[PDB]
Amino acid sequence: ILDKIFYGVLDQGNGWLYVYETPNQDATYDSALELVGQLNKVVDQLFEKASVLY
Amino acid sequence: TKKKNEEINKKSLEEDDEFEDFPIDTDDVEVDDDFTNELKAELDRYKRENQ
Amino acid sequence: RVPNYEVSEKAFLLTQSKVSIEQRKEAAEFVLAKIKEEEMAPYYKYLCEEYDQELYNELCKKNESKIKELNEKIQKLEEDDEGELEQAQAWINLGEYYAQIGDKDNAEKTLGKSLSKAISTGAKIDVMLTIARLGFFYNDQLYVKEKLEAVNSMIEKGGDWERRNRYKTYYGIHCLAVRNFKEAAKLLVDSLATFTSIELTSYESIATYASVTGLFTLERTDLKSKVIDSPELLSLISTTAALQSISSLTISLYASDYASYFPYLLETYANVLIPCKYLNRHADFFVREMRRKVYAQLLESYKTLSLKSMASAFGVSVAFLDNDLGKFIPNKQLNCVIDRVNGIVETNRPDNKNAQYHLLVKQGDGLLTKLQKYGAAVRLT
Amino acid sequence: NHKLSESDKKSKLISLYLLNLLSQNNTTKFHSELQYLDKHIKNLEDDSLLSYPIKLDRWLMEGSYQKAWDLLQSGSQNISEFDSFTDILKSAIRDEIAKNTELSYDFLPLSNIKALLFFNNEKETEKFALERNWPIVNSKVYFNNQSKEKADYEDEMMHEEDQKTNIIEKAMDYAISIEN
Amino acid sequence: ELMVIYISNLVRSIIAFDDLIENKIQN
Amino acid sequence: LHHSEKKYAEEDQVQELLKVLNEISKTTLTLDPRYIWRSLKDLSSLRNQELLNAETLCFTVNVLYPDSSSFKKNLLKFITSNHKSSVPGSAELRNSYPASFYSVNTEKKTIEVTAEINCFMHLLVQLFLWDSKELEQLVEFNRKVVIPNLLCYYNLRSLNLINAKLWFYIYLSHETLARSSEEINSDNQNIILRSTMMKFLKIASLKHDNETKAMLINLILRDFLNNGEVDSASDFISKLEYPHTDVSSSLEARYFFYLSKINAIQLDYSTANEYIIAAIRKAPHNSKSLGFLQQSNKLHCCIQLLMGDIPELSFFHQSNMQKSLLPYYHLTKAVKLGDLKKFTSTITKYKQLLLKDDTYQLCVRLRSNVIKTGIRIISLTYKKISLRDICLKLNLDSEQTVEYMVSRAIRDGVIEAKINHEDGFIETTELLNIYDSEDPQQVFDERIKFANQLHDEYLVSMRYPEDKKTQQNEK
Repeated sequence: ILDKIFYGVLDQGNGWLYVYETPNQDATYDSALELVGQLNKVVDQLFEKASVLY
Repeated sequence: TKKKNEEINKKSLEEDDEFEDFPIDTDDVEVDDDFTNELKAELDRYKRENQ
Repeated sequence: RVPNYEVSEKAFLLTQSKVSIEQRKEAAEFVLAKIKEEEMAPYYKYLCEEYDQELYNELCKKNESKIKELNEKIQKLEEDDEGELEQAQAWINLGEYYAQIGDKDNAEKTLGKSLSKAISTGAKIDVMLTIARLGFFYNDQLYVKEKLEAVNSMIEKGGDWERRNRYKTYYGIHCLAVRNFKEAAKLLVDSLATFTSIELTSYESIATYASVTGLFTLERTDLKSKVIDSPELLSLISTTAALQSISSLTISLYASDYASYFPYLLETYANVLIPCKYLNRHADFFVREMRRKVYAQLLESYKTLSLKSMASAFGVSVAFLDNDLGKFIPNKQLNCVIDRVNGIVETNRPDNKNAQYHLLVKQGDGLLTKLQKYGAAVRLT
Repeated sequence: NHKLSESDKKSKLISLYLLNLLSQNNTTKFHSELQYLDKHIKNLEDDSLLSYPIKLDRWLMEGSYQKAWDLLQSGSQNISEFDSFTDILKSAIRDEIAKNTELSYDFLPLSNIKALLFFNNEKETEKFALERNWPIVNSKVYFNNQSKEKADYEDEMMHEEDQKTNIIEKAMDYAISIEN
Repeated sequence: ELMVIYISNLVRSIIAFDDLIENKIQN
Repeated sequence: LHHSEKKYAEEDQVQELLKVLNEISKTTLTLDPRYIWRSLKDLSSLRNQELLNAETLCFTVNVLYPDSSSFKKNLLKFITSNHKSSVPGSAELRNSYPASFYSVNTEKKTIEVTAEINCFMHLLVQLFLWDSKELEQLVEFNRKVVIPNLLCYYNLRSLNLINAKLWFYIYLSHETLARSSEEINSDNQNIILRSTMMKFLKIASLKHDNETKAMLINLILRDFLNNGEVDSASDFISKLEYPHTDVSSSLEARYFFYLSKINAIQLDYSTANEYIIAAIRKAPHNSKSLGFLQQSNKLHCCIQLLMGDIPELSFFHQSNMQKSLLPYYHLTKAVKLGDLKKFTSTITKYKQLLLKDDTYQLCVRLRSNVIKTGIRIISLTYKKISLRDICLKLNLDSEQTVEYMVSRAIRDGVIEAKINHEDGFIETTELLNIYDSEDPQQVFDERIKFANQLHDEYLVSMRYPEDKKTQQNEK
């Protein structure tokens, strides 16, 4: 399971093996994290430039 | 010199500064868990093994 | 070159009373020889506090002799010619004595003089390394930090790979010394490829340290390869006890042999973490952090496990496991609960679109606050 | 300043006053009233009779109803005219607990209902259950009926569109902001 | 853009000041 | 020596005076006098110290005085009288010019150019009184004088901007006497202080002066707080009229602090969270406003713990405010570890310090919060747990007692559990996957609306100065 080659979970107390062939998590939400991620850097820069005015 | 009026006015509302009043008047806790773990491992072990 | 770092590394061990009293007194022999030989006398006075007048009479003599020699030599050098190269070379040599006796102050004066004078780019970088090395001797973080910034200005002008190896490792010790391991791992694994011992703790130390950091930082595949499929570590075998313990740990983590994990965890504490000056301070976080990583790993592959099963695998009693698990759970890395009456261990599974949702809002929340703070400021103008 | 502006009568009067506020279950005013009173009752009347409501607030905040209840009964030896708030304060305890026990479970036996709510008579228990709009049938409460019924009834009222929040409304409100 | 309009506005305070001195000569 | 320096000091004041006089007496250019007036106060308070403080005396002598001379004598009398050519009008260097005020025409009553100069004198005196630390007779005399002096006038908006400063010192001076020293008469004149603030407050709506109105509300609320009339404060703020428009962000921070304090004690912590965070932001973070900041940061922590949120341990450490927040640090941990007994000792030990700031009464409520938190730890760690095990864990006395803590707590949804009587254990019920549910929609909607409000504030502010600039001649 740990290498990931059928990537499922072993249910030990019910002694059954669950198999899920679902690929990695949705692309769309992950791409949002990257966009929001840049924006934090944009704002840090924006405040330093704005320090002169205050 | 403009901001200055305000700084003095705030201080006065506090009275002095408490800030300096206090010294004149007077999982970061977590123990190293290695020492306790050593004891735990050994007691379980003795029994397990000779069971 | 060698005494500069070796004196301090060896003396550390003696200091510690953490170590066994027996181990503490063996260290004493080695340390003691080098106090007298290298004449460490001003600093030694400091160091006696922390645990024959001749050493010091010797100091006065040596000092005076050496001083007197070089004095009038440098007074003769002034009457004479070349001030760029040859006087700068002598001024380096005054600093070399100052660094011998443990005054950081007096080395820093003379060695600055060299920089001032117009010198080779290669030569420049050299001199700045030595100044920063003096900080390691005491182990101060604030001094080290500021010196190594300058070194980067000259580093590409000289563009030598020779001294950039030295640079990588110096910054490595500064990082190791503090809690943060993320940065260290990245420089110190690289020093495996290329190491230079010059004013730097021997390669064998670097092998051991690279391995500790290794575990903490990289994820499964990558980390494993970096701390195992490395040719260098295999060629070097287990030549000292400390490098053995850490490697044993690495094997057991990777191999998912969880019986031997716990014995190996305890060995690494006694023989790796404490001999180390750097990880002395960080012993506490490190060893605890390993119990959490390993447990997470077992749980990841299992929908459910039994307490009795889990307990047995590690080699602790059932009660012990429970207690130690109840530390890890609210802190949150395990992502798990224990349904106690039944004795089963369930592992909450929100790894999906739900997961990605939760993370994404929090990150959004962080951007939202900053905008307000800045908004409000400008708005007053 | 003191010159005769406190008396034994003061102390008694404020206690009785605070007990009225606990009985109306207005914890909002009680804490404010305590601030106004504060300096006078710190050590210049102390806590002697005034102690009775102070203690009482503390155990019901913790939510140990066992302690609270015990204090009222034992209050018999303290009654001087305190009984006008004390009798009422039993009833208030019964409604707070009654609320709680719904969210926990649906089924309690007869005995357990009596014990939590502190009735001294089992028949009086079943009587209270009808008045609380709970049916106890064959020795088991069926909290299931009324609670669901109330939410369905609440659902019909008039305030009501923006409070409930419609997804349709979200687009309409967003647009007119822009275009203003 | 908030920032850009405010830089402009700060600049023009000085220009407004100097403006008076120029007009004095003109009169 | 003396003569020289006094004179020099005198000159400086006189320069400043004429400029602000010109501005007001040449049409309504309101902003310019106001900004100027604030800076002048600082400058004047800073001046006095050196160049001798008998700058005041000199200036009084050399005006067309009405009773400023009579006042000045009272001030010299408190601090021992002298005479060295201090007779009223011993200095004539006015010399019949309108500029420094035509001597003859003022006396006749064909002009009265004394008006704003008398107002200004009262300001200089007040200011000098508090700097110096002169009290008793003067404070009383001063309060007395100025109240009927203002009620003689029928103020202009510009003159009201100026008494917006005078009332803060009036308030503060009265307080200093009341605070030093026990009197029956202090108590009595507290009633009279309220009354007048309230009278002036009705007027300042009609006069359309946002500055004055704000100031008065700061004072009145602070008054309710000291005497502990929470009820009075709660009524007063709800006929809300406090503007954020013309007012300094210095004033905003004070206003929002009072809000926060009154909410704290009646158990409303939701509103108190937001107001408190704002006053932190709003406040100028400087060396001598540091007192304010300290008081506030002690409150902000209380508000959070009461809500049930746990403040960082990191925060207190890396701050330069470490030592003062030593008690605080102990509370934060004590709630975390869930130890009741330690909590009890900790507040007893710190009792004196906490009591001054009057956060003590909040701390007493923090006794419930310790216990409640311990019941969340147990639910998270162990999903299904026999009720027996909790009792041992929290040291609680019997099975019936823990029944009663969980039962009250899950009404508030802190623990978020349900007790299963039948089975004799407790089931956590929060089990996530609220994605599938309509819930994220709700969440995002609020964020979207909030952005829009920031846009309108941004758009609004930006354009306004350009408009003024563009109209004005500029190269």
